[PDB]
Formats: sequence, C-alpha cells, structure tokens
Amino acid sequence: SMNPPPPETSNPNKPKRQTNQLQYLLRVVLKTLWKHQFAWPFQQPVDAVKLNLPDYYKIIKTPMDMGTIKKRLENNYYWNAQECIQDFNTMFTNCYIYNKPGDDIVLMAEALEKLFLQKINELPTEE
Ligand SMILES: Cc1sc2c(c1C)C(c1ccc(Cl)cc1)=N[C@@H](CC(=O)NCc1ccccn1)c1nnc(C)n1-2
Repeated sequence: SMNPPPPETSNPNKPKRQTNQLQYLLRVVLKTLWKHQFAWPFQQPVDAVKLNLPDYYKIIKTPMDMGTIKKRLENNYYWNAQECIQDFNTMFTNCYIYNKPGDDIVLMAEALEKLFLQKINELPTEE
C-alpha cells in the first residue's frame, strides 16, 4: 500500500499574492477550524496506508486537507480567496464522497463546515 505525494504547498511557477481576504482566511477561518475539537482528522493528508483504506485514493482523486491549506496560506501560495475557499470545499466534499451519512467523520466535517460557512460569510471586501 502506498500514499500519493501530498498536494504541493510551494511552486515558483504559480502566481500568488497577499490580499486582505487571504489574511482573513488564515487568521480567522483556518485558525477557527484548526483549533476545533473535530479538526484532527483534517490536519494532515489522509494516510490511507496506516488507516487501511486502499480504495481512498482510487475514489478521491483531488485530495485536500487543512495541513496543506495552512501551509499554502503561510507560504502565500494563493492568488485569491476563491482558490483557498475551493480547497476547503474540496476537503469537505471528499469526506462526504468517501464516507457514509451519519458516520463520525462526516459529523466532524459537518461541524467544521458550519463554522467555515459562518466565517466566510464575513469575508472582508478586498482592499
Ligand atoms: C486520521 C484520520 S483521517 C480520517 C479518519 C481518520 C482517523 C477517519 C475517522 C474515523 C472516525 C473518527 Cl471519530 C475520526 C476520524 N475516517 C476515515 C475514513 C475511514 O477510516 N473509513 C473506514 C472506517 C471503518 C470503521 C470505522 C470508521 N471508518 C476518513 N475519511 N476522511 C478522513 C479525513 N478520514
């Protein structure tokens, strides 16, 4: 069993910049979700080897996790807020695609996603 390489967190060929919206995504959104009691499964890529999920990366072809997002934000990898919001949405959707309704991990994702929605509702206007 083998895990894929993780999503990239640096790439000099990718355009990037800082925006006040990306700063909010780090200081408000990511921080809020990261500290939540249910954050831990999402703080790093799914280790399909150790979790004994050999089909995970056969169903989930665009993996994402908050460890990756955190590094992307800290590294100023993004060009805009939409790219980062998309990464969060990918992470949640992957969990729902792979798992079953009512599963613990789905309940965890739903709790995080509720907080994500509450925070992105107040994304600031771009300066
Ligand atoms: C470090 C990680 S990452 C992650 C997980 C863990 C531990 C876990 C997880 C499960 C329960 C709770 Cl309380 C917390 C997390 N779920 C996997 C899916 C999975 O193991 N299915 C088979 C199965 C069999 C029996 C019982 C439950 N699931 C998963 N899917 N997306 C993410 C992210 N995970």
